[PDB]
Amino acid sequence: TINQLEEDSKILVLRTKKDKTPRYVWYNSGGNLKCIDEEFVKMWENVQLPQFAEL
Amino acid sequence: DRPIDDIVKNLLKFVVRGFYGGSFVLVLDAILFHSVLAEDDLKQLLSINKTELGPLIARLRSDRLISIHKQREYPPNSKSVERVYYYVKYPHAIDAIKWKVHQVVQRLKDDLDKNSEPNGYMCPICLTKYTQLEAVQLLNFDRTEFLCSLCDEPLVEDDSGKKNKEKQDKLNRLMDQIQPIIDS
Amino acid sequence: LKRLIEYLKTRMKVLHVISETPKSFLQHLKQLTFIERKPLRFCSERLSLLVRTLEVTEVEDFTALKDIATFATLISTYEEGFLLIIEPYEIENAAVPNPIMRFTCLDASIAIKPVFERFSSVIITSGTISPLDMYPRMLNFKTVLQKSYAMTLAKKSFLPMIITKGSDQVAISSRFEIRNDPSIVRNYGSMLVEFAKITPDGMVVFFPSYLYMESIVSMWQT
Amino acid sequence: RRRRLKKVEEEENAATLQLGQEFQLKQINHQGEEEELIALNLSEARLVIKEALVERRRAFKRSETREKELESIDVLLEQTTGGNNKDLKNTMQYLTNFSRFRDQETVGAVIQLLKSTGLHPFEVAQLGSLACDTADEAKTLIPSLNNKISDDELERILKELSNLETL
Amino acid sequence: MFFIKDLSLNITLHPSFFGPRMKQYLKTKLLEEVEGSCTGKFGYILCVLDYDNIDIQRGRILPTDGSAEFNVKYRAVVFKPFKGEVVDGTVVSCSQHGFEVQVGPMKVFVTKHLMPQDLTFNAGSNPPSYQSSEDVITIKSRIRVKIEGCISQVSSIHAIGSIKEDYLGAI
Amino acid sequence: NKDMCPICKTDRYLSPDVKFLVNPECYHRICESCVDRIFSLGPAQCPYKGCDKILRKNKFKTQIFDDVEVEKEVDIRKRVFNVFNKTIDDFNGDLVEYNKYLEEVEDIIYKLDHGIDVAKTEEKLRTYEEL
Ligand SMILES: [Zn+2]
Ligand SMILES: [Zn+2]
Ligand SMILES: [Zn+2]
Repeated sequence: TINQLEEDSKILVLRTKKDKTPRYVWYNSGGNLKCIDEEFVKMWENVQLPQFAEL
Repeated sequence: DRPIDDIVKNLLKFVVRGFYGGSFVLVLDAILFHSVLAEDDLKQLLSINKTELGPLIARLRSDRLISIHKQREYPPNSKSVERVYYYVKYPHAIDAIKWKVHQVVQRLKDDLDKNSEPNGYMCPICLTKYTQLEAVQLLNFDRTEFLCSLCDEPLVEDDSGKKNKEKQDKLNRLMDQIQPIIDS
Repeated sequence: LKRLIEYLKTRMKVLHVISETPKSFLQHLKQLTFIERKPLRFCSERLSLLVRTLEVTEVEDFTALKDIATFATLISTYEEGFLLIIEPYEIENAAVPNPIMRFTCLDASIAIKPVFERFSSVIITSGTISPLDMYPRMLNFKTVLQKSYAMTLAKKSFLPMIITKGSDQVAISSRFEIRNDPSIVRNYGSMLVEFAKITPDGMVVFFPSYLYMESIVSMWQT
Repeated sequence: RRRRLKKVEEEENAATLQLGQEFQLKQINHQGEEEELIALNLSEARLVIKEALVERRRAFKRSETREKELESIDVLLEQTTGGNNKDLKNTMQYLTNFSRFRDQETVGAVIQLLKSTGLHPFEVAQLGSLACDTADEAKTLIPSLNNKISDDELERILKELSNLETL
Repeated sequence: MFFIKDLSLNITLHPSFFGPRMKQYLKTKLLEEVEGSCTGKFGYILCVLDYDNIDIQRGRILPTDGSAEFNVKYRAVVFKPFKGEVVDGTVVSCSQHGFEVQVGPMKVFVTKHLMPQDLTFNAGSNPPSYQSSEDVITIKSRIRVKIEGCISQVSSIHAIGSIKEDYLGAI
Repeated sequence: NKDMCPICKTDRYLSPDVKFLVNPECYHRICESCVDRIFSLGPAQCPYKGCDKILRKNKFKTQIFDDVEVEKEVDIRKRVFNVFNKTIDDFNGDLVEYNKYLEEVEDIIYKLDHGIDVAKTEEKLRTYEEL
């Protein structure tokens, strides 16, 4: 039930790196979790900050 | 509460759900729920190891979705440590979101423009590229094939221009996905 | 009509004040839209005929078309004594700009000239028309006699008084930029209080503008 | 003289009239004074090169149809100059093929007709070189001519260039 | 395009040519080192103008080589291509990568990506050519082409052509 | 959309460099960056889906009016009135004949706008501008 709630994006849960075992569930106050594709995620990852006070 | 606070909370939630993993979502949602949150507070709520929150907090600070305070107090047992507080700076965070998505759009335009100049060629033996401008310095005496300057091998065709429509489609799929971000 | 309205929409997207003649407006409209003055002069009549034989039940959508036809006929048949003012800001207090287009009649004698051409005997009359020689110049008409009567009274029935300062000799004025001056507002309030105490039945207080009255009454209540 | 690196500059493009810092409109000659940049059309270049070759043949001695023109300039070339004349032979052949005007009076008429316009030397040499027909074709062949010459003036000057075209 | 420019060259004379006709030897080495020589700074230099009066000043002896260095200033006709410039020419070679057009002393290679899509290679023809629905481009064919790219080395210049714009192509 | 360029998918908000470039043959909300990316190398077909008209780079211009139909109507009106410029002086004061000429001009402008008789009206326009 936690699983289909997770792909329904109704709850938030973290899983272990060895296996996808739910241990602690929260409420998804935001929207759906898979809106942004993974290559856009890395494409977002590709950029960085020069400094602080200019912006 | 305040409607602009609701909008910036949903914007931070959307960007952490989109460009970041589930543990990042949990940490930033905890920051948005409890306004300030120390390291033991994140540990108590999320059951997350110090080494596990390491990359999470490092990424969130390097993107300025959360910021840190280095205040130490004086507890009655006098076992004081320089604890750290994690909270959110709303204007710096939203300005970081604008700058990141804006310049991401900018060099996506740069990448599709670089695709939009014609493809040129590349030598499979030496794994070096040679555009059309300098391939004509490397054409043969038979005036048929471009020969490599080092390998002396006929140049093969690249694919910078066959994927221009694919890059345009990827740009479109980025934009319709980030429409809530621009509306916020 | 649609291309005229679109030309008006293009004309209102100007970030500064335009003060232009109807002849210049017609020349610009002709060079950018190919609309002449003569088809514009029949615009209201043509719209009325078209609406009549369309026999429409609802005209709430066509009220703005009446506005456009009225504007077109006015700015087409009138070129001297009129002026078009395009303002990027209708009000300066608003955050978002709201453009406005005003076709204004600068000559008050234009609307009254056919009256004096038609009627032989006109008696311009007012209780408080002064100065009398201003009006035969300001409106182009000739007057056979202009006079103001002095009322004969056994006792002086009315007391006109000009108060230039408060009770404590602080000067009083109603110019719009110092309307928030506490001394002047307090002096006006004290004046109104004393006059309300010593006036038996009624008392009418006239203010230079509604915004001035709103501000000074609100801070009087404060 | 300043010693800045000044490595940033715009790419040399014919449409923007950027021909490089040493193909500017003013050129300091060997006598020291400034002079307008001498830009030649194809027929003008052919006549200047032929005049130089016959003057050099005169100096060496003292010290028309396409078929006869090609052999005459070939004998002139081999009589005048010595080695490494592949490039010069190709220029001579190219100019005698694509030479719009034959003689000095017609070509000088082209220079004075284009100097009546008061236009850029690159642009007038392009007009004298390209065998254009219409004004819009001239504008799309030379993007440098945009917002420079009116359409009626362009079409008439190309009309008498078409009239001056011979053989 | 063809230009006329003031040019200066440092030329080296071997000591064997230190005779009474050293100026004549200087002018002849100016000829067979400048005429037809390609430089990327000043374009293809074709012919030397004003041969009767060529500016030759005093020539410095090199302190180790022993040869004389003359800074000769002269007038010459040059040919420098530029990006975005329309020139006419004739095709001299064809291939599946493209075809070269001969303008002046320079071969401009037009790639196969820079023709209209109706125009296709035909290697079965002798010579191999490019054929379309309305025209054919072969060897020794008059053709108008726009140069949209130029590379210039110290001693070589190569250009890229395209005929995808309207009112270009064969004449 | 009236705010963003659908071809390059850029909002006016984050990218203020987009402009209201259209073409007389097909009126498309397309930006200057898209125009310079596509049509600078050569003429091409309309990048918006469902349209494949050939069009040139030098024919692009900015749209004056907000309505596409009004913009194309005034452009067609210009393309008619450039060769049709008879006035009351050309008709020698014949007011009814001048009115009938204005009727014919508005008829052919409406026909070119709606494409109902585009071939015959184009033929008539050509054989009347040849004189
Ligand atoms: Zn290689
Ligand atoms: Zn665009
Ligand atoms: Zn289209």
